[PDB]
Amino acid sequence: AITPQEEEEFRRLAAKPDIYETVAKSIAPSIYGSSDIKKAIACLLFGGSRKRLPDGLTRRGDVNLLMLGDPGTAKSQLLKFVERCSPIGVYTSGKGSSAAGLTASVMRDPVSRNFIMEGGAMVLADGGVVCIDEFDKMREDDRVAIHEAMEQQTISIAKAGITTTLNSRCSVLAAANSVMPTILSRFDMIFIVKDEHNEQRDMTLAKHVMNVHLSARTQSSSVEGEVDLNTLKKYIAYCRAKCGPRLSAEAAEKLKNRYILMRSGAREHEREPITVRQLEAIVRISESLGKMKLQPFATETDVEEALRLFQVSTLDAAMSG
Amino acid sequence: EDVKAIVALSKDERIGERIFASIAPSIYGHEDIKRGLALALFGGEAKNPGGKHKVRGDINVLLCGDPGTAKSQFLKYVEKVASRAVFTTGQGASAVGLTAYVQRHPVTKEWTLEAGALVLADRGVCLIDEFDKMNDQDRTSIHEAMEQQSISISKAGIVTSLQARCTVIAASNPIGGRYDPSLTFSENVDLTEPIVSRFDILCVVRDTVDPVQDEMLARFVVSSHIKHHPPNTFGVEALPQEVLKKYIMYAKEKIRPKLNQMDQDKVAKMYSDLRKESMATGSIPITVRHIESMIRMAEAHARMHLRDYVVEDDVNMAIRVMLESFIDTQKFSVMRSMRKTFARYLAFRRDNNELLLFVLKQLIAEQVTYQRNRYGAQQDTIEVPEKDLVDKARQINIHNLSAFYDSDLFKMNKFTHDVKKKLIIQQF
Amino acid sequence: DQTAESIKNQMTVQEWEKVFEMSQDKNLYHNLCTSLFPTIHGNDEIKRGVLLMLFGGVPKTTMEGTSLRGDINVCIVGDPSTSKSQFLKHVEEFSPRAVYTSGGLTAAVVKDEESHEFVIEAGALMLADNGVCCIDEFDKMDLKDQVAIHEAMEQQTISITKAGVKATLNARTSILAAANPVGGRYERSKSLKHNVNLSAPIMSRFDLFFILVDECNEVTDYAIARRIVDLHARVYSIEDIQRYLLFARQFQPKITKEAEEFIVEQYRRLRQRDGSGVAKSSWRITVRQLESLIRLSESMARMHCSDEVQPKHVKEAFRLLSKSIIRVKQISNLLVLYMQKMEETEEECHLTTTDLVNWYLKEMEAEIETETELILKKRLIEKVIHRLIYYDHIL
Ligand SMILES: Nc1ncnc2c1ncn2[C@@H]1O[C@H](COP(=O)(O)OP(=O)(O)OP(=O)(O)O)[C@@H](O)[C@H]1O
Ligand SMILES: Nc1ncnc2c1ncn2[C@@H]1O[C@H](COP(=O)(O)OP(=O)(O)OP(=O)(O)O)[C@@H](O)[C@H]1O
Ligand SMILES: Nc1ncnc2c1ncn2[C@@H]1O[C@H](COP(=O)(O)OP(=O)(O)OP(=O)(O)O)[C@@H](O)[C@H]1O
Repeated sequence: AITPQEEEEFRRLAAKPDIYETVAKSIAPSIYGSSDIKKAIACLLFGGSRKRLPDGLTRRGDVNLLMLGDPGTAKSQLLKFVERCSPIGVYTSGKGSSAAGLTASVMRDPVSRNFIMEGGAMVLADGGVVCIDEFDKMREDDRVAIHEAMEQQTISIAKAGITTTLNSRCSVLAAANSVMPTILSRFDMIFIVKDEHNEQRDMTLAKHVMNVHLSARTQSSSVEGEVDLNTLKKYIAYCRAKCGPRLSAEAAEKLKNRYILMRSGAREHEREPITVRQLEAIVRISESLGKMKLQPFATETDVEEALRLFQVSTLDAAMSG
Repeated sequence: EDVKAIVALSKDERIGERIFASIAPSIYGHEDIKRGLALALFGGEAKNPGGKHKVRGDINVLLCGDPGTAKSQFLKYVEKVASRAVFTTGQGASAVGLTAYVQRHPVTKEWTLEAGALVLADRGVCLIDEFDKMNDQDRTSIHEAMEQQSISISKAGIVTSLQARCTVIAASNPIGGRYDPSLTFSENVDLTEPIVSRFDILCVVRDTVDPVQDEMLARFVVSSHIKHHPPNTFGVEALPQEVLKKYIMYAKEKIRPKLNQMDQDKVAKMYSDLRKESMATGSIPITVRHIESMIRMAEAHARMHLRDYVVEDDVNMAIRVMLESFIDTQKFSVMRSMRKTFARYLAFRRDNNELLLFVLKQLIAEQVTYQRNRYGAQQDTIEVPEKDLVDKARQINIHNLSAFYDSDLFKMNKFTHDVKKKLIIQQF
Repeated sequence: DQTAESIKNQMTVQEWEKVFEMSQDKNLYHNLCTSLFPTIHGNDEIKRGVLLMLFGGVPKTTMEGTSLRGDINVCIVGDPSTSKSQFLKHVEEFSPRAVYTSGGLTAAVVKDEESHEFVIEAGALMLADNGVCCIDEFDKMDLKDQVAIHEAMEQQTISITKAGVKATLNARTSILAAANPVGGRYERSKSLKHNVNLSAPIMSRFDLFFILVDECNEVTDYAIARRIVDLHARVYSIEDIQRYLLFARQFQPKITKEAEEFIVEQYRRLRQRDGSGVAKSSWRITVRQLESLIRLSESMARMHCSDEVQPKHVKEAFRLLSKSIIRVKQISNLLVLYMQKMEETEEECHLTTTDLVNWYLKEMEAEIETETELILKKRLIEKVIHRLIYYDHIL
């Protein structure tokens, strides 16, 4: 249910060259700082492009994040905000009420003796986002379910004779305090959210918190330069349902050259690593940017930005550890 | 007429000392515990930053100490004083579950609700003893229940949300049987990090030898036995319990402390300096949650003195309490360094004679340890040259010891000053 | 009936005469100790403790709604085959209300579905109410039993919740549990916590913690062998002891001012002893030691039939309690050496490593004249450096 006026508004908004930074700022206005994390969340929200080959195998187009860091960095608020901006979403907190279900279950209603086949939260969030908090506290059964869903994207139910396989194609955004290793390997971008003691940053953060507490009465005050949540929802839905981009030949050449150089340098350093999986992750990030700008081809600048994001998140996480 | 009496009490500026003395009259010492309990009882004003966030007005307190250090007495007093109080425990023996849960009725095969301790204490004071021992379900649900103050359930179509907004005042025992000052607070307590992080005021009750307090406590216990047969440390009037209850009820009905008067610059500077010390030393860093706790304690003080506006004195008191707790939670060397660095804020509204008493206690400890090291046994009377005390007072820029000698606290601790010999003599 | 004179009216004239004779006995303590446990040889302190437990203390209740303990508990730890179970056996023989177990104990709520009533079968603790509950093999109890015992010792109640039936049952009794040290050999080097496998609160609630050692004394071995052979080959009768015990329990002595001051002085002395680092104590003292001392003084006053506590009773109780606690040069001088280092660090900025050590030699030598002591000080400094060099740790 979108009027032509809203479609015209979306076209005008996407036509701007600064749409990427605007979307980055629009995410979580209350939380101060962490621009790179906001950009990564934007990339996750817009998502990659799904493909199908003649053999019948389908390459997935989802992007998965993971936020590790010290407590008190407002991960939960960010996850809740993300859950309210995707067209489809769900919030499950680890080990709390078994983190919702996360597993398709077959219970038996005792009075009626019938068998009911509720799907897990992942099934309910097909084609959307699944925000998980306290990832390390997950129950073992839900850990198995997560391991299965992130690999094959098909949740299977085999209990009490009933044997079916459901479908779950969701982008997983999880946050944990500290370090299962296989699942951490499945994730595309791993952000280690550290802390800084810049006096200006600390003073600004303290002032912002104090001002929020002071203006609790003045909560009606608005923000400028951002996008309303409903507008963001509609824009995300429209971009997802209209434009699926692809790489260009020059971008492919640049990415291949960068990958070859990176692998040669990594091998030389080990003599004193990046694998194809991370190359595909970079491809999906580039496609997500291209889809965000409503274009049928991703240029070289998208590849450069994806490389920068990957270097900031995954390479830095590997180096720090 | 009762309202006029409450207003007249509000007229007296020095009422905080009165009410602090009133808290737990049977309990001797532990003035930090009494201050924290009074702040918790008076409560802070809650706010709602829209639907996105909610600011709770509770002031939780955690009491980790040593065996035989009067921990349960405080809980009993708070139960007897504060209305809508629920006493529980975590060890077991028909202990009430902390958090509610939906367990299907076994006989009738119907999904049912079983309320927890938190739900039964809504808009009241919840009390827990032996908080270290808990069920795994409770251990995992306490964090979220204290965070959101509401328990939400969804099982087979039963979507019920229970409101649990209560002030938690817990107690526990440390790992190993004694509190080791060399280790941090988290290592001493067998509790996960988030659970400790949820509590605002952390209080440590260590066990040390104080012969004067030992004798006074022995007198108190023996006299209690005699009374049941078949002393103002603050030195200020003690409010009646009933009038105190009326004042507390007034402070929760006809007052709303506003935060218009604030100095964000000093708060920001304090936050930056404390974070500098914490990050440089490598200890536990101060987060925004400590700032929120400070704000809540400031509003609690503003309600405590029945002011619609937060005077900067209340802000300084809140900063003092927060710094004291946070510093005491560190390691011994880290705590010493942080006390050395931050001394102006920690000294707000502190008696000079009190600091002189601390110096005297230090000197007496030195002499006692020397006597036990050399003579093996001790001596009935202790004499130390006054010149060391004068020098240390000059270090803290203090003088006029004669006024301190004339103080009643000097006499109560059995101190005598010999002007001829320049010696301070203490008898046991 | 609770009035002593009322039961005396129930009692016959000869019974009252015997009771008066027992009350006027000067050596009533020794006679009761000998008669209560005739077969066992030696270990008089444990016999005295058990007798004081049998007499008990005066209960009180505060105006605040709380209740004060009026019972004392004794736990015996000793080497195998040291006749520790014999104590429990004789206590059960003497006491008609004693309930012997071997580590069910609390209650059994069996619902009579025929009448739809939750009839509860009393456990060991319930049957031993207002008396003595002897629990052998105290260290073999399961975690549930340990929790139940701690709850009984802390709140003198028994809480049960079976089939959705929550109930609280009162239980006021004294425990005479006995257990063996871990491994069967008591290491005097280790403290009571290491020797005995028990949870900390349960260990803390106990009083009069007596410890038994074989000691392999040849004379005692000869006496034991002769006693065994004679077995193969009492001043007051048990009935008289029971009558006198009931008469004494009907009394209720109260503390006096002089006894109060003496109690305060003795508590100060005991706390100073514990705080002293001359010999490490097997268990740190608290206010619970003072409460136990008060209970023991009340028990002594009951036994001597006096209606008020007197300083002699406090003297006896303090002697017994002091003998109950077992205490487990280089460190002595090292403490004052650290004191001097710390004081000089605060007072004076200069702080050298080895030159200050040479100065501390004479500093500690200010009252002694021995060069061998000086080389020993150098060796101690070397060992300390092997461990630490005035590190930021406390004490
Ligand atoms: N810009 C900010 N940076 C850091 N903390 C912030 C910021 N703005 C607000 N906060 C506060 O920081 C706290 C962090 O809350 P939240 O539970 O979301 O994070 P967390 O402690 O990292 O989470 P978790 O314990 O679940 O890992 C909240 O009290 C929030 O109000
Ligand atoms: N100011 C005081 N300091 C120390 N002890 C006190 C003080 N006031 C009273 N007491 C007495 O000290 C004793 C300590 O027993 P209490 O029940 O309070 O211990 P607790 O702190 O609950 O112990 P635990 O950690 O084992 O649960 C009591 O008899 C109490 O009356
Ligand atoms: N003074 C004495 N000390 C120890 N044993 C004595 C003494 N006098 C007599 N005995 C006899 O020596 C034996 C002591 O061993 P006993 O079987 O009573 O040990 P126990 O306490 O039951 O040991 P455990 O519980 O460790 O197995 C008994 O037969 C007892 O009658």
